[PDB]
Amino acid sequence: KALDLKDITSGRFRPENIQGVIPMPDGEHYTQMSADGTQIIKYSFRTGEKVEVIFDVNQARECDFKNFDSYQFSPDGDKLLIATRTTPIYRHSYTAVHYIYPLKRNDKGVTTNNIIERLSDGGPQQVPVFSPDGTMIAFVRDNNIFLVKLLYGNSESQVTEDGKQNSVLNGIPDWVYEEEFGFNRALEFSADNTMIAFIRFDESEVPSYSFPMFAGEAPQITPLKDYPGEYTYKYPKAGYPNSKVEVRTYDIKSHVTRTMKLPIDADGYIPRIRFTKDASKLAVMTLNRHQDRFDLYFADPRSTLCKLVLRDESPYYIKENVFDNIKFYPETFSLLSERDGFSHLYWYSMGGNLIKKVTNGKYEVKDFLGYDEADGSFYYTSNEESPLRKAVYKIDKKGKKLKLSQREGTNTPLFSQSMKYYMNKFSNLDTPMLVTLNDNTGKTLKTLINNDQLKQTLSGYAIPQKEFFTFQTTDGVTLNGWMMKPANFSTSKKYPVLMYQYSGPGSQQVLDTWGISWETYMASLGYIVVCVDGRGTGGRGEAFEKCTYLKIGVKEAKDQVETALYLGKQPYVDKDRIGIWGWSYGGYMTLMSMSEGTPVFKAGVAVAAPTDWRFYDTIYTERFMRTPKENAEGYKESSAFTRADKLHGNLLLVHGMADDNVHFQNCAEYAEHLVQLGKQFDMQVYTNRNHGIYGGNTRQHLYTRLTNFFLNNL
Amino acid sequence: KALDLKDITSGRFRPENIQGVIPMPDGEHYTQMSADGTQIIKYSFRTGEKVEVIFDVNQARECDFKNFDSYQFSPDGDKLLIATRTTPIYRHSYTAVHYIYPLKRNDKGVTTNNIIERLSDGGPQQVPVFSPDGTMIAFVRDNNIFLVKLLYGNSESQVTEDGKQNSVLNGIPDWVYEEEFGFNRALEFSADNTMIAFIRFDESEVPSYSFPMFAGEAPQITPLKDYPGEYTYKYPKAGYPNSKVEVRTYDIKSHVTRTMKLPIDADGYIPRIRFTKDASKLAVMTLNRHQDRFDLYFADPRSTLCKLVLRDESPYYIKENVFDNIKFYPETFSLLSERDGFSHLYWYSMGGNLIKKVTNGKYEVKDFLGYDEADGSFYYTSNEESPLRKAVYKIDKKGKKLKLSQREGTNTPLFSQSMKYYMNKFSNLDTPMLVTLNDNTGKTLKTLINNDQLKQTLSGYAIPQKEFFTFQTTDGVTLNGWMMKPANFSTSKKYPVLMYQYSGPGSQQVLDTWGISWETYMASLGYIVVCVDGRGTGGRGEAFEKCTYLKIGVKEAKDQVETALYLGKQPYVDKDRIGIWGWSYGGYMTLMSMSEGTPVFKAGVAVAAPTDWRFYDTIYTERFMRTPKENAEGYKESSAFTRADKLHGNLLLVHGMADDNVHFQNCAEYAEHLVQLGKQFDMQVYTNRNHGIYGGNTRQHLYTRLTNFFLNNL
Ligand SMILES: COc1cc2c(cc1OC)[C@@H](Cc1ccc(Oc3cc(C[C@@H]4c5cc(OC)c(OC)cc5CCN4C)ccc3OC)cc1)N(C)CC2
Ligand SMILES: COc1cc2c(cc1OC)[C@@H](Cc1ccc(Oc3cc(C[C@@H]4c5cc(OC)c(OC)cc5CCN4C)ccc3OC)cc1)N(C)CC2
Repeated sequence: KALDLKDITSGRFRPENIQGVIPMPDGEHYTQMSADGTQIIKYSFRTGEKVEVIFDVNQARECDFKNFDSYQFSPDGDKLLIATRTTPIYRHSYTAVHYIYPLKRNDKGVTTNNIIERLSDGGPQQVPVFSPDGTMIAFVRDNNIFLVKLLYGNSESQVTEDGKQNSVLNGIPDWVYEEEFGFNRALEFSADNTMIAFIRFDESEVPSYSFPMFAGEAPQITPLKDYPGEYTYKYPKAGYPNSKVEVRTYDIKSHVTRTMKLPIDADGYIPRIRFTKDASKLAVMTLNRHQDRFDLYFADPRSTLCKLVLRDESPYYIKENVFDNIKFYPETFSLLSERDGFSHLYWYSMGGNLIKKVTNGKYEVKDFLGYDEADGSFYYTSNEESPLRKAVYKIDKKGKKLKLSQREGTNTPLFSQSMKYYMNKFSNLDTPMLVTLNDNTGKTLKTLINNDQLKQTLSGYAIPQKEFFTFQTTDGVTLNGWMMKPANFSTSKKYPVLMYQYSGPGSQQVLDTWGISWETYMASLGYIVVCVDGRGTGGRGEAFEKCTYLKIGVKEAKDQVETALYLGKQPYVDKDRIGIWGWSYGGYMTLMSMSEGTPVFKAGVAVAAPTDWRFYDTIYTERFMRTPKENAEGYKESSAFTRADKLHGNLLLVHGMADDNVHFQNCAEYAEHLVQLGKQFDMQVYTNRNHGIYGGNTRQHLYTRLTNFFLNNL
Repeated sequence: KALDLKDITSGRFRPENIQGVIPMPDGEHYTQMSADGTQIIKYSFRTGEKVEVIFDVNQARECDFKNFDSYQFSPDGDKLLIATRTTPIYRHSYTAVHYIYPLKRNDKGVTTNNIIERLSDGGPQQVPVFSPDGTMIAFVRDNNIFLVKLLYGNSESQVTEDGKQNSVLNGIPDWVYEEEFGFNRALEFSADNTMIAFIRFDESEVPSYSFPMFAGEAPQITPLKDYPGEYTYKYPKAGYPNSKVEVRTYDIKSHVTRTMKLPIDADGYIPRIRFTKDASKLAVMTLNRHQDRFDLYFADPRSTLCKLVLRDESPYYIKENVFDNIKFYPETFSLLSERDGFSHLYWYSMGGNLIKKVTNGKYEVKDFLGYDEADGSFYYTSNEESPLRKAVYKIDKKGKKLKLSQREGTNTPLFSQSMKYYMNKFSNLDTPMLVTLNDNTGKTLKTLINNDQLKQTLSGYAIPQKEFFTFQTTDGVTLNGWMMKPANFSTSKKYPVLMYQYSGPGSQQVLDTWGISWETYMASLGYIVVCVDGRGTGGRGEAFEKCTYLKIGVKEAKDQVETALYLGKQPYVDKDRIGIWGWSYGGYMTLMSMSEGTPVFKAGVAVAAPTDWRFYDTIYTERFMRTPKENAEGYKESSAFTRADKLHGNLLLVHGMADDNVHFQNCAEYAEHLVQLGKQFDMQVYTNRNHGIYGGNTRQHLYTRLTNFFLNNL
């Protein structure tokens, strides 16, 4: 009956789901890895049937490993690139040891008895990518680009020789690009398999940041058992210099390198490079440093000449979302733009002239899934039904629209190569996970996972239920939230409240989807738990989110206080016992709200909080606030330091000391400012821990601390 | 009527005392620094009379400063060396700008209108030392020795060339020597003013250690306002290499440098050098790495030859207190030795023959004050009366012993240049501070200070009273301690208990001397506060102190546990409500006691605490434990890590992150192990703070947190 935190932090209630699902190039099958990690099995999109195991560790020849982590197909589906020994660097980048496995069928009718081959004789590799004809793979190692010709007995050549750690990176983004522009690779083949193009990052003039490493446990870093070590990398703080970037091309046949004559600002960005279906046109997406002039260029890989193709200006800032929704077809490309105050899908010609605006209306397109070149149709995801919901929609050449999703809540799709079939994951507040196959009309072909077992297990526990709600601020805005009530609820009783939030620009934590979390536990202990996404939050247009431009956190704090006051109006809430917490931007938000000047909170917890935006990185910070030189007062009014003396309530700072995102510096400096103000607070710092704050019993330790802190300060 | 914590932390109740009393060469007078530090004034030992003002900032000529911090008289009495702009480095080293003030009476007959002179036209100087005749001064700057000839224009010469930071130190100890042998100088003139001797420390192959520095506040480290920086220094953890040391002599007339041919162990120590009354005998004191063999060598500054004069072997270790109690007379020198199980005074010929053991008994001689060569009288200090007490004693040429100290308590003496008079600073639990002037025989000639108006101020508040007691552990050992009860105590009521302790090898906290501390405030808040010195502590002989050898902490934790059980038996104590606290070893002893096994402590605070001796430095740690390799089992049995699973009570860890003595690494690693064990606990980390944890509001902040933790955990 009773909910145990250990089961939660353990992931005991984690819904079953298929992992490692990769669409085959055929358009009719998908593959998934086995639970063991010993096999890649090919299943069918139309029926869900298993077809055969295409790869097996205990069946290959020359296969030394016995587990692999991930894999991709060659464009035509006869080779596999299988990744082993995957080792994280940052959130998106990793090294791995890759093997090429051919899928030819042998004299017994199977594909599983073939000879594995190594991608490279040297050390582990990064971001390997097939050429369009499947005959070549480029990867990056030690900040240099290497090319393997598979038609030449995997002949390896070195395409770049300038890379150095903390100086020059070839093909892979630096730290801040990788995190805030969302990518791990800037390395492309041309349509005709004759050129390679890549971004080159001179980061040598970027500041260096370092933090201590100890031995710690889980993992224990044994060489540091007596004397500590450190981590050193380039990380540009707000207003400081970013990497100098250039786009270069390598003529495979002639071994020649060229530098595209790209007329961008000295301090500009080059978030992506993507080769088009034109082998003589390479798309280069550029931003100005204000990040509000998206300039898409087409560059000629030989002439080095670049022609401006499109510009999307915003009165605020372009968002990273947009770049990867730009898919290139033989005659056209796609684009996601908020130019009309909402995220919508524009269809453009390869000459730069608009063709069609495919969507419109007061709602947000979230993803562009693809364009079916057979029936003229567009497939995308959207929140048209509710901001809290996501569904899958089709629009045909004639402009008729059809909602493919069959249930209401959150729908996440994965289409086949041909776009004939797709695999849907559905969830909502009551449905943990419904995985199905579906056709292009959305008709259900088969239910793959339905999670009977989890529900039955849950049916024996007293789980508090979330219900959405809405309320109106004092100046007239309607905000969405959810409330979880303890299981013997009674509006004659008076309850404490824990508010959770994130509140970061463009984010949403109030969604019609399913989770049991630490907040579920708190409610099972007798706490009303609320969450309200306020101003600056996503899903409701550019206006709702970008009201915070140049002065962030202020309006978010005012709406968190608004939520506290609305709840204090309810007869069943005890206004002297509201607490607030959050993580990342949310920890910042706990700070801002608790020191907003209106003394409505009794306790709060700030986990890995930025405290003054001059400590955080260029791309994210500047997108919203500009440089400190240009926006001094905004920095002043957006800083937790400025309003610290008005802090009211008891605080718990929680930070990991090996946080390479929000630096521990934030916590150190803010804590010292609170010590000089004379404010009493509490601390919990975790050794060798990152932004995630995980490792062994770390998370159970952490959530037990939060539970104790709020039980004691109420 | 109510004691305030701000008055404790701001030193409102500090007893009045005298500064800078330096006996003059006359044998009849002393000099002291004026209250405001603008005047150096002469006084008579016999009458207490102000005789004249030697120096006055307001009267001196061409004097740019308005304040000074210290002064050193010339051996002849001709000149004064004034120290201004005193800037600490570590705990005993510092740089200051020094001035030579001539002391010649004018036409008016006064010595207060002469032109002050700079010692060096260059930069700040360290440990400046006079030559016996007073015509020369040696000092250190930038790790190099400099000589100034006063007879010849105050001319400066450079004795040494190879000083490099973090590599070669000349005349000054490296970090660990300064801290654990307790000295700041290794730089001396021969008796005939012809030679300089010094220790040359080569610390190049000593491990570097480093920790982050932020901007902080009070002081704010301004260049670190965006990017942190670091502090780096040499620091060998236990069993790592120490400095390569060697003695050197510089010929003042011929500029020749020689190195003494000294048969010391490759891993041995030279804790001190000292010139004797014979100009051709330099005494070098040497230890082995086990610090259990003390070897006194006499060395020829010109032949480089070295003759072993003395060998003192201890079964445990030699204590530091011997080194500075070796005083050289024309035919004899002094020595303190624990050979007899107690610290006693031995009188040796300058040929190495023992002449006599001057003291005997079951008591310890703490300091050797001197020898009156006129009447063959010895003067020293001792706890003969009680381990809690300290008194001045005389022993004449026939062996008659006479306690000089009139009152019982703690008596601290300062003698005249002739041993014919001495100033006495007396205190005990009921007496804040008596400063008197006394004679050879011990009579009180005058009472300079009685600290009456402090007794006045205090009467107005309810100050809890300390009182001593003893108790017997379950194995017959009797322990000394004090108990402080709240000014409204009733045997009818049950009270909660706060135990303070330090417990480090050789130390005493239960002493008959006066203080108002944080513990006094807790007592005024309703706590019975107890301090108990347990096994391992000083005052009672080598057997009782050094029973902990090779396995530290275990028996000290046992006796704190016994203290808790004994208090729990008392009819007026709530045994479910007892707490423990400490700083340094004291914090380590908080740790060890709270995880001893017998779960008696409800709460506890550990400030700046060590947690595994493999983290701590070479000299201190190896003195009691030897190296981690030789004593692995002892290191494992003494680790706070090894017993961490048995930790009981709520614990607060408090550390300064810039702690250069107990590295914050101790805190990080111990906290991590407690996380992986699932032990909840609290943290308070102080930014940019060292072992003493101070600056701006810091202390007022720290002690408030400690108050609340104990109020909240009872
Ligand atoms: C919803 O809040 C967040 C939203 C957003 C962000 C971070 C957030 O909060 C850290 C960041 C992106 C970002 C995401 C994760 C990040 O570092 C980690 C954080 C956690 C904490 C783990 C978690 C994990 C996530 O996925 C990896 C996540 O995705 C948005 C959110 C959260 C939060 C809760 N949970 C406690 C675990 C592992 C991590 O790296 C291995 C560092 C940065 N951008 C601003 C995008 C929107
Ligand atoms: C009984 O305790 C101690 C004894 C002993 C030690 C340290 C102790 O306790 C930190 C160390 C010597 C030592 C002394 C001080 C040190 O760092 C500082 C600590 C404090 C804290 C200030 C304090 C100050 C002292 O003198 C300076 C002191 O001497 C007995 C004890 C204490 C206590 C706390 N009080 C709150 C203030 C300033 C400091 O450096 C400028 C670092 C090391 N050696 C092993 C000798 C015996």
